[PDB]
Amino acid sequence: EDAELLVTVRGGRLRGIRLKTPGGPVSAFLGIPFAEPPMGPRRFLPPEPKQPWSGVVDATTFQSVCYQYVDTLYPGFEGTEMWNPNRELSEDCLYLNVWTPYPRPTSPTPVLVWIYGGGFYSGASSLDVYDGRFLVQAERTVLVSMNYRVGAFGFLALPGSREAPGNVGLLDQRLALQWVQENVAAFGGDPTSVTLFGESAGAASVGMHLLSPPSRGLFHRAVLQSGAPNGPWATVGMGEARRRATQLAHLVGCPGGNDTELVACLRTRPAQVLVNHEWHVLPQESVFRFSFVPVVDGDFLSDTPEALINAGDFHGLQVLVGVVKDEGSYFLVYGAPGFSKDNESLISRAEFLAGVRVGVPQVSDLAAEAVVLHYTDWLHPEDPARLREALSDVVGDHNVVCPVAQLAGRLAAQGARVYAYVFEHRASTLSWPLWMGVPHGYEIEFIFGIPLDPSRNYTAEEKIFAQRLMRYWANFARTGDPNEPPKAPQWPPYTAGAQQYVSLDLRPLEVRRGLRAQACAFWNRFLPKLLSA
Amino acid sequence: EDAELLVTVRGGRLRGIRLKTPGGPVSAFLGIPFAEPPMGPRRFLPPEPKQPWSGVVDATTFQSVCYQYVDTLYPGFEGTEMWNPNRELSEDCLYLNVWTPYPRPTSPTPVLVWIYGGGFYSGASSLDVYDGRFLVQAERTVLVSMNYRVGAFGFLALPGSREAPGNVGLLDQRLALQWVQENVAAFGGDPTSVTLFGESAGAASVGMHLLSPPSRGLFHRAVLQSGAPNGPWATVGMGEARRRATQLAHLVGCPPGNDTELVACLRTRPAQVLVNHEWHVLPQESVFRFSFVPVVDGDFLSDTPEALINAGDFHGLQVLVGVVKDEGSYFLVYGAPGFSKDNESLISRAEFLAGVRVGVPQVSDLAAEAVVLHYTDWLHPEDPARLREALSDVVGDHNVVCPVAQLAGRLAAQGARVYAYVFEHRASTLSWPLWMGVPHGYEIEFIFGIPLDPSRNYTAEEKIFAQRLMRYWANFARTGDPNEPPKAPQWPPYTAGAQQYVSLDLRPLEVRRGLRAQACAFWNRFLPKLLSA
Ligand SMILES: *[P@](C)(=O)OC1CCCCC1
Ligand SMILES: *[P@](C)(=O)OC1CCCCC1
Repeated sequence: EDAELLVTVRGGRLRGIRLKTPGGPVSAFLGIPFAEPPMGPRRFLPPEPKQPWSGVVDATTFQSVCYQYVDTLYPGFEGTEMWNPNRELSEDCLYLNVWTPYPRPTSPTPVLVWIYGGGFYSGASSLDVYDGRFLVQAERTVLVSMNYRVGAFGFLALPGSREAPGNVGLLDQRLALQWVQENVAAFGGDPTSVTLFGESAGAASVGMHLLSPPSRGLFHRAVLQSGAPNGPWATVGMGEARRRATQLAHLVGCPGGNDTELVACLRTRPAQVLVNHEWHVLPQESVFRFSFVPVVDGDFLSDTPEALINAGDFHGLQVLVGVVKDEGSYFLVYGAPGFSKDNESLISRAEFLAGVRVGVPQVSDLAAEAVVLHYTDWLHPEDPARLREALSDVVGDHNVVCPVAQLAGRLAAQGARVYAYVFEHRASTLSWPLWMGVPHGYEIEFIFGIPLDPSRNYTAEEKIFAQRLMRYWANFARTGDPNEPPKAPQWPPYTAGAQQYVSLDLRPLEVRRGLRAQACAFWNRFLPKLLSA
Repeated sequence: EDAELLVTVRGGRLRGIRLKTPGGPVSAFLGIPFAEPPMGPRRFLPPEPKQPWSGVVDATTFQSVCYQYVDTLYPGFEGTEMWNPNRELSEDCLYLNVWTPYPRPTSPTPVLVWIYGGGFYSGASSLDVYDGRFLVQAERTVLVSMNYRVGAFGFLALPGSREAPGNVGLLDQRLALQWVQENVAAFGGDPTSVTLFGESAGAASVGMHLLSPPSRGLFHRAVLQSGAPNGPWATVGMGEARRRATQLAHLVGCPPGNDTELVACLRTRPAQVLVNHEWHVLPQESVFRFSFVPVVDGDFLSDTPEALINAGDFHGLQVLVGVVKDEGSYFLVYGAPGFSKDNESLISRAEFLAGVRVGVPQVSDLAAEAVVLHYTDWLHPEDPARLREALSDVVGDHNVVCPVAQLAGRLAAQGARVYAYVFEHRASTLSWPLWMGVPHGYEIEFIFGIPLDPSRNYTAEEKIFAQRLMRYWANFARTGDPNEPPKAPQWPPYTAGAQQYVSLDLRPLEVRRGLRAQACAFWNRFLPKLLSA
């Protein structure tokens, strides 16, 4: 036996594997059960802690992907397939992964915990782009990632009911974090130095743990990549959550009490059957909108993320936030008229106006007119190229940039130390068209150091870039400050006034002001006032 | 006696006076009565044609100025005194003036008709800045200017009543235009080539004559200087007009039941006491708002000016329209918090926000916040300089630039040939502070060729500038095209798409696009929608 690959956690005995990396060996414990399988009667229920086991559990490979919709928009296309499940689909999916240096650290080392994105309807910790072996070897930290239930299985909610209270996917995340607190020391990790980081729904998830007191004690620092809990897609109201749940039940033939009977009938439905009707419960044709997301019910979230952010005391907290250069482009091909990866998507004025109602769904005609006014260049109101970028800006600002900027601003103003970035490098291996620029989710591979993989064909500069980004992230994990303890350009904190952030690209850091200040003033300050009247 | 200074019009015989000009003599006949004195029982009533007289009317000096408020903000200050009455006040004020070449033309010459501005509460044809002697000598045209009733005497309205129907000041102008048709040929003028031109309220008057069929056949071309009939200050609702008329009666000790009794009591009051209470009938503290203005009652204007503009077929119309570089600055010192001509007026954001409610009166809080959104640089939200210029822009865009832009765009799109300018020269003699830039109304002196007066201290290049401006204006009056017909840079027509206009200053013509297109999209396209819901 190899003693380095043997670890005892509270649950019992584990056996891991020795992974080869370009920089040396790392220990990996993949597919550690942290909850009882949420199958049968446990579907829609909060996760129960994994009961003790005798003997040795082989934590030697990634476990199943939580059942989810599989993207079919561009079959065979690398840009899309990379996000699809690389393991079999199963409701038995509550497992987490631990990467640690080989040999195991003798002194407590900082812990990085990854929460994948996927719009709360998809994603998995097993995706190649989330391979934590490179971070751990390069920066000498411990990395943890977990699976959490998505779609209806994770976020279907009939609020008030105990058979499906909602937010159980977030509770999956919380249980994993508690597991880290109790067990990461056995791998040489420091439970007093834990940094959460996520992207898309993962970033929104990270933010919700910040705003929920039982979660807040389980970590110390946070990184939010291209996402925020206060995004117009990240949460849903109780009434709308209930409406979507009953609509899904109705679509699959469903049909104690009313809620108990309805969930009981839902539990008899095959997992794939639920998935097949998932998208049909959205109130209108839209982009960047997901059926089953965290619900604001007074429990996990005592109030809306907006209210909690504005009323929060964030002294003693360091956060790292940021966006990619083109947050809106990716989702445009999923329904905006005239958009495709296969053409330049040079849309008309009429397609632009129609795209606005899709990109900004469920708002008044007045609100839509306000969007058009702000994003129209009235000296060139019908230029196809400008209209394409404008709609990208609309979707990107509305869903990502301005929610992130709002969070960054309020957190900084209320005690937190904040660092902000804009990721502006377009990967040489990117398979999406040029007009999409740097799309959402494409900074991740550099943060995880994927270009260091010899099997892949990134440039030497990109490998340098990846190493620099891993350094920033790890420095922040260790000290709450991405800067290194000296002749390089510095990363100034983000404040509500100066609004300074840095550009992340092959070039050295460049300090800039304002996260689309003019645009986000519309979304964060004016538009809410308009929606109230 | 000189036969050139003797003219017989329909009402009888006139005696004129020879005037001196640096380029030779001109003939002038000042203080020609065109209406019966609107005094006593004729106050508030439409003008009646001047009854024929025996003997010779002395037309060698300007007649009385119509009763009006006299500005006392900066006593002795040239910047304000130049606009104050320079003859005695009287209700017996309905006289007009004709300037002709000396000797009187023996063939039909194009006629220019000036309508003074003054916000409908002030102004006079006798002001030095409106001296027509230079235009008429240099460009060999016949210039006519008339006095019209202002304030309550011109525009007090009890809609539906015959004792005070409103818009009689506009009817004064129309009667003068009818007088021109019947008599201008006796001076050598061509009644088939009459060009209306005015500034501020004068421009708004010109626009209203454009939109009123009985006035439309009295002239052929129009020039609108820094004003439009669709400006938020240029017209008033029937209900609000009645309220203001009623409030004035109360303030001067008149009964409010009958409209008849109310007006009869008003007629007993000296002219000065009506003037003394004029400003106090405004609904709130404000800037660029005037108590008694034209009323939309279905008679003179059968609909709102904007509605008439949108429904109109304007083929066969040529209009010359334009603005000064800083339309907002002048008014700011008349009640906007923190503003004065004697200091730099570097206001705080608190004063800016307060100034917005003053500059955009009688709108909902939501409308106000929308203004604040658009005119705030959210990277520099509290910069005193930027805030001063921003509020100037608010007042200027809202009251002048955007109403003019809307007028220009709709006319051009519906058949009219439009020429647009922005006047960007600050006179060397300007007594207003430098921060005010090129204020409203200070292009007039250049158009009237006042710099050619040797006794004034304009530069040599300013004289040449004045001469070029007079040529543009006279070219337009003659041909409907300001362009010299020409290797010099051409002045292109304004269109709704290209939105081309020229800059007027010491430098040659420069063609630019957009009359503040971004800002005016807010005022003209979005804000009306917001007020509706
Ligand atoms: P988000 C709204 O979940 O979408 C992106 C998240 C990162 C991975 C690509 C999709
Ligand atoms: P208008 C809006 O009546 O303003 C006048 C103020 C005096 C100078 C001419 C324009």
